[PDB]
Amino acid sequence: DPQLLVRVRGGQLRGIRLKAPGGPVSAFLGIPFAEPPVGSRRFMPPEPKRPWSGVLDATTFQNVCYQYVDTLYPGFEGTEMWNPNRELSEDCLYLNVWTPYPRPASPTPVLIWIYGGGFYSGAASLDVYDGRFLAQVEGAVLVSMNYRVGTFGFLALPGSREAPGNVGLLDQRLALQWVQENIAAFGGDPMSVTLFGESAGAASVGMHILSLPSRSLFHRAVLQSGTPNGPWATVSAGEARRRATLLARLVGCPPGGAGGNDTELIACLRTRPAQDLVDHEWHVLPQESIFRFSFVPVVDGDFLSDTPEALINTGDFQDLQVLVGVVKDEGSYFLVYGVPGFSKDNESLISRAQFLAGVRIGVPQASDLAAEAVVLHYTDWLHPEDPTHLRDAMSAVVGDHNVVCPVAQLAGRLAAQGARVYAYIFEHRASTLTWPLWMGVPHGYEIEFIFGLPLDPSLNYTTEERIFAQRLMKYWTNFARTGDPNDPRDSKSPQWPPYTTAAQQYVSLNLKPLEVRRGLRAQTCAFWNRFLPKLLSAT
Amino acid sequence: DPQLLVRVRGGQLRGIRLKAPGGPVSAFLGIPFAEPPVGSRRFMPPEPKRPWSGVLDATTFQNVCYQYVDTLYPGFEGTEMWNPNRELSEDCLYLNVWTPYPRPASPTPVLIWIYGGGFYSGAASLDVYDGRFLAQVEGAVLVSMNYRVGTFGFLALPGSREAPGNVGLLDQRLALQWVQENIAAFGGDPMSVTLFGESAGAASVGMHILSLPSRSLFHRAVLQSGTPNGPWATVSAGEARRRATLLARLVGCPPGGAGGNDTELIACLRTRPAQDLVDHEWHVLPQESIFRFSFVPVVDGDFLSDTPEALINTGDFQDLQVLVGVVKDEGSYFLVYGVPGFSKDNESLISRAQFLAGVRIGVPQASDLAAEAVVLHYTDWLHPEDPTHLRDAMSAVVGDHNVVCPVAQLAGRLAAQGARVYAYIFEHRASTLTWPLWMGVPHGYEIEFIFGLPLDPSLNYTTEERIFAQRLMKYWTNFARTGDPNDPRDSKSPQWPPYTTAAQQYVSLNLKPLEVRRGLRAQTCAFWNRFLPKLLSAT
Repeated sequence: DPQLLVRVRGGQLRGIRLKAPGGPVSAFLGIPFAEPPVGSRRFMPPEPKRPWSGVLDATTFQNVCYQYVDTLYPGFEGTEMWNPNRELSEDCLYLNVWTPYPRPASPTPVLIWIYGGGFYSGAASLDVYDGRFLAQVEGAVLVSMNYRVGTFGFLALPGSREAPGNVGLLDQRLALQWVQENIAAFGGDPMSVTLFGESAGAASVGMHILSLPSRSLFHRAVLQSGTPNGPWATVSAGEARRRATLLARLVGCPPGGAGGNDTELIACLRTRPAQDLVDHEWHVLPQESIFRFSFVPVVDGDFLSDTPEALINTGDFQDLQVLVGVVKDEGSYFLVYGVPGFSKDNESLISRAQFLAGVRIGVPQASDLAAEAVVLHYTDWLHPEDPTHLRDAMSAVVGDHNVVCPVAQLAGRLAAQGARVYAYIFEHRASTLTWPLWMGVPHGYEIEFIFGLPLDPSLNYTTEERIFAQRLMKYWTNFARTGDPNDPRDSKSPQWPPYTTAAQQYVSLNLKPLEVRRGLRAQTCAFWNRFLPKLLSAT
Repeated sequence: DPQLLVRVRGGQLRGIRLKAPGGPVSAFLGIPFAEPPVGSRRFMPPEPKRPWSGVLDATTFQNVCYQYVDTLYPGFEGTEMWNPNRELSEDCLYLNVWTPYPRPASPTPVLIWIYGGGFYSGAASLDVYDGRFLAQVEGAVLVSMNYRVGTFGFLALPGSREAPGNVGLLDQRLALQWVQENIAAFGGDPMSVTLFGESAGAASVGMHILSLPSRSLFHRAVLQSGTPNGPWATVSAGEARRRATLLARLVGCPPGGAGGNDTELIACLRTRPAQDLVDHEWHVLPQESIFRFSFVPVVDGDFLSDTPEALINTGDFQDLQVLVGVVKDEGSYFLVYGVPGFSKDNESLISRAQFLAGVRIGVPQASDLAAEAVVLHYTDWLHPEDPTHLRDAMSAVVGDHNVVCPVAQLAGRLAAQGARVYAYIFEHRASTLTWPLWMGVPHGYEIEFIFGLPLDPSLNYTTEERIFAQRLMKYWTNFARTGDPNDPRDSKSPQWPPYTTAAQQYVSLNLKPLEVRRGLRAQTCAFWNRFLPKLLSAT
């Protein structure tokens, strides 16, 4: 079947024909995009996959990059669903392609997805990132690649030749240059590349916009629940180094009282079993905390010429179309992972003292005064001990601090600089959600919908959820083709207005039709984005 | 008429028979309570009036103490009504008495009123402090004295024998000891003395509670729109001195490059025409500001053993009944006096920059960071330039900072220490009010009502206002006799609950019946009373 047989710039491939509810889909899973970054390649910028003979099989999902695996709640769908579903391996630089069966007629727009997992975990192989529905139904050419997370992706000794950092991003950039020079053959338009990701994938998409060289490889961008500018998606060189060598040292690299040879250091590191590194991953953070990750993009003054803050602050984004948004309760999920009093198993009605402590875990960089400021802001002084309030407060400190305000800081900075921005607030809690009611709509629970999982009848969502999904898919693909999530020409009732400095408009993405709103946590985010920082830089 | 003829501990007096709408009233205006504090007596603690021969005439209002007179809006009722209505003079230590005609049967409870005017102005002679209605109607024995304001009342060189400070308070204490030993003769009960005042009079009442010796002279207390503990009702010794000598120096005291003789300094000051002092009164403040006064009670470690803060913080008020309250917009009035953009003549829709400046005038002690904090708190980040919002914000910064939060800090501190406290929010704007609508219910516009001015038909309020007034008078006199503003035994519908740490209950004093509420600006006041201070003590 020529539908499943495609010649790529480096060789032939054989896809597989998948069956989505509305029909058939072509799927080319496992395409090498680079030479496995193993052995003496570990910590190195990726290299273009060499051309192969014969017909490369591409009927299946490849190995997940090497990464920590979540224990915490073993056998629990809520956590497991995020875990690797393929074998772990340093040989994981592959991407996927879904195209409607049969290949489109003309150059369809492409949706390149970037998975997220703190920069330390994640995989395109995942169920919720099943690009079949968006290709099947909205007739889109969808691509999802794997990029090195953890030490392998980001361990860096800034200035070094052999562990220079951000290589997990270069992985994604490489997948992008491949989509450029080969998506054509799948019926995709190399001229309408729309990047889109969640958590650190969103953060990533952000970095592509902030990085010159990534510019020519995409035209539109979506950033769900995450940005390049907050407190957790980048570290300085100094800290990077501090965590590289510290990690090395715990692994015996270098052995003895040796030193001053970054090369020997990396050479040594390059011999340790992958799992040895993952084993010490979490011991290099400088404080007890949540929503903070050990190995993530570093401000090298290369891939990022300066901090994302400085960049979105003075960049020229005068033409960029960008969709951005957030969910009802970003912070909830993270509380179970480390804030005394919280669990998925009870209502986590915490004490005040617990909440006071939470604030220091959740805002680890905060001095005392700054912590005080945060407590002032989130305490309800008519009921400073209501456990239920405290509980939700904790979730807000975390969610606002890491996701919401940073989103809003980016939305506004973008708009003010030229961007056409759109914003939203996912508020629908999936019926199927396995987390406790108290977490409401946790970080990452919009994905099922954007990808169109409710369209699968076996999966069993509600018809509303299904319709909902379709609506969501429609907005995305529409922003994808046009650069406006809006019903074509067809001005079908509710409209989605561009987020603007002055009006500050965003929409409620939920079961009830679009419902425009103004100001994304405006006060709260003024707290965080405007004042808090000066407090911190004083203390 | 023996009704109008009374023998006092120091001589005979002849009252005059006044006619209130509901009947006749005995009125003994002008009773010397002390030896005129003139000449070598200036700046000195008051002395008990010597006994006189014959029949002291007391049919009229005496001279207002020496004080600045408000220009600003000449001929304008709103300001004029506060101005002296008698001749100015250092010889002004007299008090007044109103008793129902004819003298009560049995020992009626007494309401001693303390006028307020920044500690720099004011007089019992004023129209709104007409005690005839409260005596006539509620059959109360009412007393209102004059106390030295300004330099004469408070100029102090702490530690000095001749200008030791707080003498304006000693004036009031002296009036109190007189009520003690003579109110009896007017049918008043020396056993049910209820002090009650507004602005600095409230602040004063506060100081009596905080001062041991004032204790035995009163049993209940009311504090309207003012407390002893805020930012403006007390100064330290050091500042007192700094403003005494600076004032002296501007007046040529001492002349030349002389010095180190406080006595010579005061001696010299004692020769300057009263108006020479008033002339430089306003030049000793340390910063540009509003709701800040030059000469006011000083923390000498005598009349006040320590700051009012420390005192209400550790005092034993376990038995004290205290009514406390505030008006809708305390801060409004003060804005016209010095905050660029405000006037009584336009809507004062200020700019943002104006508001930013306002904040520094209105919170003169604030460092930059602290100012930032205040701006953060009062800015509406969805509309940071809406003039109308800015406008009202300014009024709130001032009103909350100086009156409301301090009231709330006192209410709570009192309650927590044993006091039985009651609280309220006057929200009715008199129909007659001559200030612009934008000031809503300005500092001091409850007085007309408590005193019962609407009962006078000529004055022409509304019947509701009249009824309202009666209600208000009822609460006061009731708190006065019982120590509970509540309808006797007669549980007549809405009840007024004690303000409590835990429930934080207060009531809406307005046209519609009592309406209990919880938390007096709880967040906002947490800002001011809890956090702001630590910010300031850091900066």
